[PDB]
Amino acid sequence: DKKSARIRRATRARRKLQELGATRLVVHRTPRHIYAQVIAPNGSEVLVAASTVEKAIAEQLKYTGNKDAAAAVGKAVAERALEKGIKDVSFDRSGFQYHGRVQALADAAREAGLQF
Amino acid sequence: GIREKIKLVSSAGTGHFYTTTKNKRTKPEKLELKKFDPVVRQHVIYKEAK
Amino acid sequence: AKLHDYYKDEVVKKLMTEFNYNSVMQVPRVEKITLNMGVGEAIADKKLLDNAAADLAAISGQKPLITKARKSVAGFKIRQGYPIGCKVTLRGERMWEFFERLITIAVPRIRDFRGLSAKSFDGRGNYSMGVREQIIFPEIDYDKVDRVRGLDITITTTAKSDEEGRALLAAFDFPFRK
Amino acid sequence: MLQPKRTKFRKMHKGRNRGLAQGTDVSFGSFGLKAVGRGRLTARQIEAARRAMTRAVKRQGKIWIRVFPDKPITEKPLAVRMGKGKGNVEYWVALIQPGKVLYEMDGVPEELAREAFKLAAAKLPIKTTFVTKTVM
Amino acid sequence: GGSTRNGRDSEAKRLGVKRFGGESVLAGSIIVRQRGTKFHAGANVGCGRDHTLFAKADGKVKFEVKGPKNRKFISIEAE
RNA sequence: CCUCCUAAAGAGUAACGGAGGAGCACGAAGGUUGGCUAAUCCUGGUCGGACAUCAGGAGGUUAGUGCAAUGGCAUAAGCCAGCUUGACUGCGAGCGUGACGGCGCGAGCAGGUGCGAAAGCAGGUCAUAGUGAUCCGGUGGUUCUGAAUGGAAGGGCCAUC
RNA sequence: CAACCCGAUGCAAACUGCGAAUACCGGAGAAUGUUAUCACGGGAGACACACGGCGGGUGCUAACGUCCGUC
RNA sequence: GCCUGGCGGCCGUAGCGCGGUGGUCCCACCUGACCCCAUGCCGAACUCAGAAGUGAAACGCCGUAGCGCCGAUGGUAGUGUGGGGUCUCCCCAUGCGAGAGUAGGGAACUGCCAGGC
Ligand SMILES: [Mg+2]
Ligand SMILES: [Mg+2]
Ligand SMILES: [Mg+2]
Ligand SMILES: [Mg+2]
Ligand SMILES: [Mg+2]
Ligand SMILES: [Mg+2]
Ligand SMILES: [Mg+2]
Repeated sequence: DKKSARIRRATRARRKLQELGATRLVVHRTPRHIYAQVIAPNGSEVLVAASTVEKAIAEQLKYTGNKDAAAAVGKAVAERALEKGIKDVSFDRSGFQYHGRVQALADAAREAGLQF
Repeated sequence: GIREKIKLVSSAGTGHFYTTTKNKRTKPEKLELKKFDPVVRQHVIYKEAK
Repeated sequence: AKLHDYYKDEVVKKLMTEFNYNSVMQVPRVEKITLNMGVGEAIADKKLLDNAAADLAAISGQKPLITKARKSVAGFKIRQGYPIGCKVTLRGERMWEFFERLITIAVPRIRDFRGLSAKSFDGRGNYSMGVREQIIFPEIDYDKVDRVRGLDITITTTAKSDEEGRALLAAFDFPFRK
Repeated sequence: MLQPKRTKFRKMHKGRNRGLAQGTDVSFGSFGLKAVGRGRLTARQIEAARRAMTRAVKRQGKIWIRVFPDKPITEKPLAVRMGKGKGNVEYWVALIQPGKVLYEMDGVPEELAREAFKLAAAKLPIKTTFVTKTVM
Repeated sequence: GGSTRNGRDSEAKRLGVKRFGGESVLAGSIIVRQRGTKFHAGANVGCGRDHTLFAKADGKVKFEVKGPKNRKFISIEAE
């Protein structure tokens, strides 16, 4: 499955980051949406999460999952994850090739304040 | 054996050198590939390898 | 997308009613022609193939993919590596533009043809066929050429089964036979 | 006349039997010969027993052999000091213990068998006993 | 004949069974070759060249069994 | 010298016990980053033949590890490609293993590197064989010594044959 | 005639999808033990062991045989 | 609370097979592709810009026991200590007590965030 190969294609980093035990910024992509949540070291609880399926964000959006969309998200991710205190983390591209809408929201969260 | 021994001298005037081997036959060209000699305290090219 | 349009056009509906397909998706879609042209020998010259490749390219505009040997286990030869092929699957536009190159001016440009064997069933409308010889279709001043040629041609349709494969592909005047 | 066509290893160690077989009750024919004793079949015996066994039931009926040699067992020549590598595999033994159902008759009266095995197990070293078939 | 020869010690085995004092970096489990006879985990890992279960920061030893189809896994909890 | 068994479920162990291997290979077959995943069979397809190549299905470490055997490997240690030289230098908490000489594992520190967007990884190869103490000398470096003083020969120290 | 496969049946020191007793390592605690324990130093002798019980290789599950482990 | 997605916890009583079912919330497939990026050929995958279409496939859920899988109780095997019979094997007291097989169980369970009703 296209989704299957994807997962295993990042299971490594998604373990090495675990090995280190550092709060990571997980990003999930989809044909129509963009997701971003900051899970804790334990990987159990999530500290913050800003996505396109959220009315607030999507409201002032031309089209969800449009790079520009997958950018404002990352910033909101940082905005939130900062007021919460969570500064400096580890980015988990999670299968997707860090290059487009992911090479955004990531650096759109980098410049936003998040350190990594 | 056949795998002849080889010495990698520092490109820098320094006399420090490295040591390793190589198949004189198969690969004709002499090995060049940088390294770090304590003296200059800096990385640099290393030549000479038959 | 010439022939392509025909699909979504008169085709489909026909196949639709053919077995009242539950959805406009349960409609077996033509999925990429494949081609291949077995190199053969190669070792002998390892030259005619670079040509045979250019010949494979003659038809499908896409650049040929010189297929390398595999298992190596070959009374023939094969040393794991070594050259021995040129497949080149067919994609959308070129998939139908080519499906507008034959079944019209290639298959018809016969050599005898008294009925194309409608026997290539499998379990996915998977239909493959060998041409036995470069039909001399729009190559390049096709006269000097090289000794014979031939190749393979698979359809690999999304047909749920050859119990439908036959149906589709027929929506277009597919040679075949009674 | 009966041995493993092939063996990953030329010589089996030695070890020792530890009582209680596994192939107890009959599961093929309808009679058979049981253990009642401990020991090993020289394999050259299983045939000496099988042959005589057959020759009685004649042709009629089906015979079975739930035992097999498979175990090497070497022998060192006469004049030869100790410690010169293990000897050479001279014969092939078949480790059996109390319970192991040696053979198994089927197509024949419980008469032309009880006095066929009794005739058979008389070539064998390990004592024996006749067996019926057991329902359950 | 033509048979004899044989390697030597190469000890290899657990040298830090169950919760131990676990020094700043004891051995724990040598058993070379072993990448999976015992796996690296927790406040200990390393898994040196010869797959020697390292054992980082000092402390009790765990010895578990998790995901990837059972798998041993050696980790060390602090005392 | 290495592998398995004997070796009695920690280590360790004998025989002229049962079996095999090593005296190497590699500037990539090392490092990193991105990606990939086999054997086998079934059906269909020009020349394609039991078995080259193409399609689909089944299957799931039965493949593949540079070379023995054992353990291990999908997060692959298997396979492909880009950029590369960490096959760096000085050290090293703390350990394992040895009668000893000695061998092995090692996080982390300092200086400098390569790859990655980054966390990060890299002090050679999936690991375990692939080796020779000492002496006597050979080569290069160094202002350590230099038999009245300055030099030099010789000696020391580091690299190395 | 017979490969794979299904069912039923055995065998394995160098088979294991199972798996003890127990030995071993560590932690806690009472009692008993003339610190039995550890380290450093003065002095040694000894490196031909034999039989018996248990687990084994070798031999013929021969030997007051032979070679290991253990009491 | 029900449904979906993301990250996990446990890793087969969690898996597979079979039958059914769900859609502009979500998810997919899906449309377009000069481009960012990509094919040792291919927009298949990777990637971008997104309509129109469909739950077919995939995925999720529901049921079903055909197969995996879990699995007692009893007995059996072995074994530490003490004793005994004894030609290479057993037996008794005692503590421990399998493996397989049988009864049976079984179509996972759960935490955190988000979105829809
Ligand atoms: Mg041991
Ligand atoms: Mg190796
Ligand atoms: Mg033991
Ligand atoms: Mg002596
Ligand atoms: Mg002695
Ligand atoms: Mg002795
Ligand atoms: Mg004696």
